[PDB]
Amino acid sequence: QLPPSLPSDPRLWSREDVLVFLRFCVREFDLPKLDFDLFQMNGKRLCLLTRADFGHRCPGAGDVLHNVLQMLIIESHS
Repeated sequence: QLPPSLPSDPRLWSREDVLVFLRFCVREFDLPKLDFDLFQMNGKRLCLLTRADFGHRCPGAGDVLHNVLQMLIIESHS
């Protein structure tokens, strides 16, 4: 149920778009409390984070975030 207000290409996301993406992940995958201050970046930078980087900013569910983001990137490449 990806919010319709998000551009299909994650690299075009603004910082507020990134926030909306993370909120979606949180409620869609029942993730616990996420520290949104650790994701103050636009889509371009978000897509450059490594699995490890997500891991430091979210020890509990970084892999999920990273995986879902990659699927969107792939899904947009086509």
